[PDB]
Amino acid sequence: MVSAGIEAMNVFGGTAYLDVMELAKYRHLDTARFENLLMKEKAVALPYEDPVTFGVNAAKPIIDALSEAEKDRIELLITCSASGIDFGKSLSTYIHEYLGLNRNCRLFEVKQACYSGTAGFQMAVNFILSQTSPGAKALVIASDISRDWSYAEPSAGAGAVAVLVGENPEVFQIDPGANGYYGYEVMDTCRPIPDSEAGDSDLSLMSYLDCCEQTFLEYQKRVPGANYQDTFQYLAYHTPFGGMVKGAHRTMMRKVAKVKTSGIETDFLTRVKPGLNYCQRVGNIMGAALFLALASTIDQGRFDTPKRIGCFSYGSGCCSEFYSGITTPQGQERQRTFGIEKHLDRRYQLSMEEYELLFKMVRFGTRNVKLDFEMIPGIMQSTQEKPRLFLEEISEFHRKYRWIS
Amino acid sequence: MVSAGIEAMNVFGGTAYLDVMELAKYRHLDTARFENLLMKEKAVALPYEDPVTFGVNAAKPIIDALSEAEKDRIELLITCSASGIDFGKSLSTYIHEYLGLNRNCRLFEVKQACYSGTAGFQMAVNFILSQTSPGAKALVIASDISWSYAEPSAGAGAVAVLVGENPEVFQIDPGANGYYGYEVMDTCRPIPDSEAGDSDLSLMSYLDCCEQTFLEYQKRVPGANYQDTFQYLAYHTPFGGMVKGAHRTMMRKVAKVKTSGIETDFLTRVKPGLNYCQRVGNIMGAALFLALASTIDQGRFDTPKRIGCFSYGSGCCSEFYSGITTPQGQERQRTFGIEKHLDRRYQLSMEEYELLGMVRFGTRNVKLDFEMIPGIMQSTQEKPRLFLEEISEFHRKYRWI
Repeated sequence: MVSAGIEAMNVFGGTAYLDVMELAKYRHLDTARFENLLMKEKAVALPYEDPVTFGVNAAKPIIDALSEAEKDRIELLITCSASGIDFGKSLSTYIHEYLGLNRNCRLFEVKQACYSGTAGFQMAVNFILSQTSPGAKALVIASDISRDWSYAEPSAGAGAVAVLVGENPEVFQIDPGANGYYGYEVMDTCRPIPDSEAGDSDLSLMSYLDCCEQTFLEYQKRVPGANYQDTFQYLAYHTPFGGMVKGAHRTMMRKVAKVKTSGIETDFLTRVKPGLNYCQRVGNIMGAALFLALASTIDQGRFDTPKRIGCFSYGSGCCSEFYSGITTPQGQERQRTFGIEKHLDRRYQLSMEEYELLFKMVRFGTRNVKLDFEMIPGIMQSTQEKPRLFLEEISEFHRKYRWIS
Repeated sequence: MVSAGIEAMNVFGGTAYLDVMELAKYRHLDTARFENLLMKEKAVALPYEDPVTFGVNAAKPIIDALSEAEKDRIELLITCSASGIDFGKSLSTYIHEYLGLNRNCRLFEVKQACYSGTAGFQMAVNFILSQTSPGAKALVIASDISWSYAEPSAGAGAVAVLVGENPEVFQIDPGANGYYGYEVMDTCRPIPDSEAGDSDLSLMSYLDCCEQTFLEYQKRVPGANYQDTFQYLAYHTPFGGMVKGAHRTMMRKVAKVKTSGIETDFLTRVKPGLNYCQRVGNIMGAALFLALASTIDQGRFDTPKRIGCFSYGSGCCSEFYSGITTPQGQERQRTFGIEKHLDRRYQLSMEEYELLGMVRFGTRNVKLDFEMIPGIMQSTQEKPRLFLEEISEFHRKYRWI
């Protein structure tokens, strides 16, 4: 009865960020409202980045750490996004090429707003559990770029998280069948126009919270004895902003309760706040948000002994899922190697003049364009860690990328 | 330890169709070039139809035939398309709602050009083989809607596939799977409501894939032989003529044959599966499933037979896989009356067709006119069908008629 889940995972939260407290000042936000979001930085995608670049840059460090043998066992590549490049051609075609994966691989894209990431990972888990290809691995990459409204801008991020799924899952071993999924059609938020978003913030909030409770109810119906306090040493949630998550943890704890106010903040600090650390520095990364909170929990939390982590996923539209897995001290050590924090520390800080120039070329249907890596001369020269991918040009709709450092 | 595959499957090849013999006639085409297409009819999507409507109408006869307890076991809904209506919101949200599925369900959309359908099927199969939800089923719905030699094959359609632990219709050979992909710009949909592509490059990749996928399958299934392991073959069928040429190209490489061997083999193993595609047109992610449906209905299953399936999607990714169909599976398929459904579709005149209408991607407010072609609202089907009545602030609203 084979084990399944995460062998390795890595975050790319942009090559550039904005200080979102400075942004609030510039935009004149109500102090209390802005501070209640609980956000500090957002990644900002540049004209020569796209979801392929963002995805390759997240997965590259995983792939570089693997042997040849291991790399050739990746046989499922799934890109989860709401930032598609084509109605038909998936991001996974380009990601596969520039990662140098084996041609013996299924490649496709999965879509369901912010739930995409989980949909991907669940399907990759069932591939491993199915033993249709003994020894094989899957790579799931959630990659999204952003494109009531005044208060959204400080959380509107860009990011990607790449997750390698396999038969030796030290980072996050799933509890198999321990899943409460739940969905129904609601028009809370959508992307009906290319390069554009729409939605009803009060509705999204209600549906998120309704799904947070139903998903757990469903999990419990499948996992007798499941106790929202006792079973899980940490909790990770889909994090569109920190304040949303703090609100929902409070709601859940009162619903499965007999606790005090101070018991609720206590539980927040122990089990939840570790997961919000990276989320606060990247923004809402949509499909990849829960993965980012999960990575955050694993890097920032305490793993002296194995811990069970409870995960809640939500996407607009809507679908959701609660599931759980165990993280070992060894998995925590492996994640340390990627240096996610260190990477986030090295991004280039935009000024408000730089950022206002972008917040107002590479539109979704672009047929030909050549890009200039000097459109902000600092950035490229600024940081030069390892090779990163950038969009160099589109000709006849074909996108061509290049390695730089 | 558990069996897996198709328990039931159904096709919705449109409300209306165009006789493509007449179109070629009326458009003065070179008749050798047109004829080698091997197309007879195509489905034509009306303005009040979209991929939701196509998907629900494909799936609704399956759901009707299920018991309520069976229906409540559908815990995965995958919609497969390149005709998406939103960058984030899957087609599955709306199809879930109008089929009345249980809310204890995962739902999402999958994309990889004409391979989307196979990708979604294979993930559904792995759901079953994982036994992460013993007794669960999935529903996989491929639904798409589309050098004036392209016009006669530009169809619209959907095929719904119920996947489960009791698969009489198509039981998969577990792990008998040869997948193969790489980046190539053969065809794409880079603008909403548009296709671009390179005809030659597409033909080449499709043939490259047909060869590579089979080799991988044989790597995994020792003793597998293109001629004897498979009693029928189904292929991604944008149009009949390319499947005939593909089949011929493969046998040419791999087959010991006498002079009419390739013809005989085409008539025997491939032609059945072409029957429905020639009446519907290229339906992209659903083409292969339509060729499989056609094979099961039109083929001979007095004993269990193995069907090999070849899937291609531009861009590209591809897979060759196989499974068994039983006599009982054919009978269950026959209860859906697919050919009869195709036979009852509304035939458009040439001028009715010429009204070229459409709801563009990204429409925010529109109200549809069901009287745009009045004959169609006249003319009964056996079942209530789903149509698009209105978009309000991007929210699509549907109606049964």
